[PDB]
Amino acid sequence: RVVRERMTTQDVEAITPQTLINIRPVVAAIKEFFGTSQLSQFMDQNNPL
Amino acid sequence: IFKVGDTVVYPHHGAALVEAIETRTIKGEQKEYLVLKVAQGDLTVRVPAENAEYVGVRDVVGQEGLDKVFQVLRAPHTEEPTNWSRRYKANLEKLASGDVNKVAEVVRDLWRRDQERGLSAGEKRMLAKARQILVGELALAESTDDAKAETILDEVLAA
Amino acid sequence: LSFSDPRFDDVKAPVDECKDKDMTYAAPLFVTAEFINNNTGEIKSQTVF
Repeated sequence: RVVRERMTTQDVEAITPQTLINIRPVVAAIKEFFGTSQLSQFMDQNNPL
Repeated sequence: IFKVGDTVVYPHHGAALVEAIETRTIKGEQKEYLVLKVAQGDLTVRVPAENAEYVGVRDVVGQEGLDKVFQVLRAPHTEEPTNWSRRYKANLEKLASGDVNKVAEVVRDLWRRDQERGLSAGEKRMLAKARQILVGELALAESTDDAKAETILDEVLAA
Repeated sequence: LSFSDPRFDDVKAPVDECKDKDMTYAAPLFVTAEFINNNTGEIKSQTVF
C-alpha cells in the first residue's frame, strides 16, 4: 500500500526500489506476532516433559 | 556507441560502468540491453540501446567542460526566488536534468546559502546528493583520487 | 515493482549469548527487488534488507 502511495507522488525515472520500499510495517508485524499474541506462548519449563 | 568497460554517466544516479551488453527478447525481437553498474546504492540498471538517448545517458565531459563548470561555479549575480518551495522545485528540476553545469550550479547556490545560514533537512539532503554526484563525475572525468577530489571541490568552492 | 529470491545471513549471536544478554535470536533477511518503467524500458534492480 505504501509502495503504490509513494509511487504516485515521486517523479518517475528518479525512483528506485529502496526509495519505494518501507520495511517498518513488516518488521512491526513479525514483532507483534512474536510478542503479544495468543499462540506465541511462554515455554513451559518445569521438566523436560 | 557504448562499449564494455566504458564509464558513462547516468542522469539521476551519476557514474555508471557499462559492464556487459545483454540481448533480451521482448515481443519476439532481440532488443539488446546494456547493463550499468552504478555504485550510489549498488543497483544494476538495464536500458535498451535504442532509448539510451531518450532517457538521456551521457558520456563524461572534457577539460573544456571542466573549465566551463569552474567558470560557472565561480560566478556572481545568482539572484533566486525568495519562496522556499519555488526555489526547491527549481533546483530539483535542475538536478534531475543530468547536466554537469546544472549540478554545479545547484551545489554552488546551496553551498553559499549554507555558508550563509544553514538551510534545512530537505536542502541539506539535496546538497549532499548533488555534491556527491558532482564529485563522482569529476573523479570519473580526471581519474583523480576520490575524497581528494572532494578536497579539490571544497578548495575551488571556497576560492 | 516485483520481489524475488529471499536469502538469510548467519545469525547475529548464538543461543546462549542471546539468552544471557537479553536479545533476540534472529537472522537478517535479504530479498531482490526490481523496478520496471514501461514507457521507456528500464530495470533498476537492488538487494533490499
